[PDB]
Amino acid sequence: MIIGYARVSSLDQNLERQLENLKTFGAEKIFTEKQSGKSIENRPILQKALNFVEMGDRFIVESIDRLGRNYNEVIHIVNYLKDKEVQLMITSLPMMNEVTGNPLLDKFMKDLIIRILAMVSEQE
Amino acid sequence: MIIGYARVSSLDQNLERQLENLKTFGAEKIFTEKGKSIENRPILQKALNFVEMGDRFIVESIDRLGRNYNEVIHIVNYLKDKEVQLMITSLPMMNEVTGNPLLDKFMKDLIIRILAMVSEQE
Amino acid sequence: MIIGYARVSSLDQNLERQLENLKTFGAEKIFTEKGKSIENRPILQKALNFVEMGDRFIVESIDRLGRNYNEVIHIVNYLKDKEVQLMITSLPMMNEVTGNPLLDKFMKDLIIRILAMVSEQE
Amino acid sequence: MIIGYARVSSLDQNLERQLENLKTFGAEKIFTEKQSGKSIENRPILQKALNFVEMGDRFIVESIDRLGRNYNEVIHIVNYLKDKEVQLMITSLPMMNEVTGNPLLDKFMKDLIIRILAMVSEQE
Repeated sequence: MIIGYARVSSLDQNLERQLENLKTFGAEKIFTEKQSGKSIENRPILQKALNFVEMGDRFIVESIDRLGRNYNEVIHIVNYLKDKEVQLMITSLPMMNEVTGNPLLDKFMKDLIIRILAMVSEQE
Repeated sequence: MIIGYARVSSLDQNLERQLENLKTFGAEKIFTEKGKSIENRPILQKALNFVEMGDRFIVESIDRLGRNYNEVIHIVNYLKDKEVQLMITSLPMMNEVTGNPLLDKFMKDLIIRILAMVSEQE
Repeated sequence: MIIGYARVSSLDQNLERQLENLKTFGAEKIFTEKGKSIENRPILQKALNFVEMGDRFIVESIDRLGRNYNEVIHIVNYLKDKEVQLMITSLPMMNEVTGNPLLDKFMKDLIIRILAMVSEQE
Repeated sequence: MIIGYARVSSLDQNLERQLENLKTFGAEKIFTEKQSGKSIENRPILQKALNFVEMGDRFIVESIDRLGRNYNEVIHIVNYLKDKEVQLMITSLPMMNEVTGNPLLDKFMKDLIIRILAMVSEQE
């Protein structure tokens, strides 16, 4: 199935938009959490979302920065979903998971994209 | 329209495939030439003067277009200024990898520049 | 010689640090200005006309130089054509990351272009 | 200590140069192997080198392509040495492991560099 994860530091942030995007992109359930993306230890809801998703499911977020603002922890999460065979989609990067007969590059794209964004998120 | 470009420095290369891959994606014309520089490649210059706004310049791979990081970037810049959409047959969909127009441009620049440094050091 | 550049669009920013970080690395002069475009930034233009071959144009970060992917790349191109070594105080050693002159150039282009797309979308 | 690994498909390749570079860069022992970099399963010498190196040691190669021509297997090896706390150096990229007060980027550099090169090696 399709699980989404939404995070905002404050309520003044457009949380409705985020939830609508996740829904629009097929979110069945959305684990919503009001917390900073600096660390995962203080984000039990994320731990629930990651534990709930299972082989075959889809885990969606609007952006990497929503998943976290910690390069190390973010990359750790991206590999967790791979190993668990859960597909990570980013609604702002809808075609990132699309196939183009070059498994090498495609995989290499994600690795680059995700690592760039995971860093950016942390530096900000 | 759609325009292609092919190159083979020597006498022993599968030039037929190169011409057939361009035709596959819809190459209407092909400026075939027989990549260390552009000064000694007029067939390329002709292919660049032909293409105008709205057209699509295509190669099989960036190494065909040239084996010089400096020159290969200068030409991709040329095609852009001229509003000619560059496409690689071996790397289709390079335009929109994610959907975000911001990263699409960035990656396009990135992959091209990877391919260019490879084309040179080889 | 060594030349710096600083910018602050508004009235509430730690402009002192920005001027002190440039001085730290050896900024002899600083063209301070008060980044959505360059047409409305002459102090930058003056900093670019001053720098000549052999000089070193420095900023604190690429976002200072401008918040436009298109324009930020055009200026780094300008500095290169003019043989002016661009350096970022917050990212020193960006020049030689590995030692291989081939990757150094590639990465330089890469990090800059990452920083540029960030400076814009922010 | 400093262990090096040298590989060549054929003897017509300048193996002496490779060995001299490894030595010059401090190679104490050099596991030399005459084999393709397409796979590791058919490279028992590499398996010996990787098993021999231990926490604190250094594992050096002239280039990534020497380590392999398989993006997946290469990345698998780079993480193996990390987890084992063995420092991977590339004599053609001597300053790649150098420190520059930006642990974020530095790590992000390697991830990019290594992933670029690992791909290039495979595609060639």
